Amino acid sequence: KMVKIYTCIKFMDDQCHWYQEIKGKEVPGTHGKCAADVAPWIALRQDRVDSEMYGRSYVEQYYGDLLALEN
Amino acid sequence: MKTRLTNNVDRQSALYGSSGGTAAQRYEQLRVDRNSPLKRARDCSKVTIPGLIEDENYGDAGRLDTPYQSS
Amino acid sequence: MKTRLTNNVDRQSALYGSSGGTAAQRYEQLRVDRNSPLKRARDCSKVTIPGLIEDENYGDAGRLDTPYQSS
Repeated sequence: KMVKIYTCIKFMDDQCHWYQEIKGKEVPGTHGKCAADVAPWIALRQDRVDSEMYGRSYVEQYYGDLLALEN
Repeated sequence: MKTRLTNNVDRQSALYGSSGGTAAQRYEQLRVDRNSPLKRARDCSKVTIPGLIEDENYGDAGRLDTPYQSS
Repeated sequence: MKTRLTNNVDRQSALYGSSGGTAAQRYEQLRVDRNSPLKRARDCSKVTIPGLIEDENYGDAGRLDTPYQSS
């Protein structure tokens, strides 16, 4: 049997913040703080497509040709 | 035991509590918008590499298919 | 927080007021002229690279199409 464990991230005043919680109450000693320029978390995306919360994979470009060749 | 998934380089004392909802509620709220890109990535993976990104019920006892092209 | 999208090298005091309308009105007036070249650029992007220039409602949860040539 497993138990779910979550993590939260908040970005403000160029100072990222995080903490760990399980079953609705925070785990003691898991707090942290550092400047945004030295953040430990990095988000990436393949093709920078503006106004999108998630990017597009490169292979999506040739998905159609892949399917046609397969068939 | 000692839940140490985060480094103790920037650890600090408790600075935020539960002022408004829980991380589980926010996760459940954002998964609705996260849905579609996961489906796109899963389909692309299935057409290129059968078992890279997996469905939630194709783990310990899931079977993967094979394509008819290796490009 | 601190809205700094402009550099702090030539910042000065308030020299220009609201002498005639707001920039939003000018933008709305000029968008009519700006319309057509946007359409031309959008169609050229669509025929050359499907997701480079996008419509205002094909972002977070939009799907693009793939051409039948890669020249």
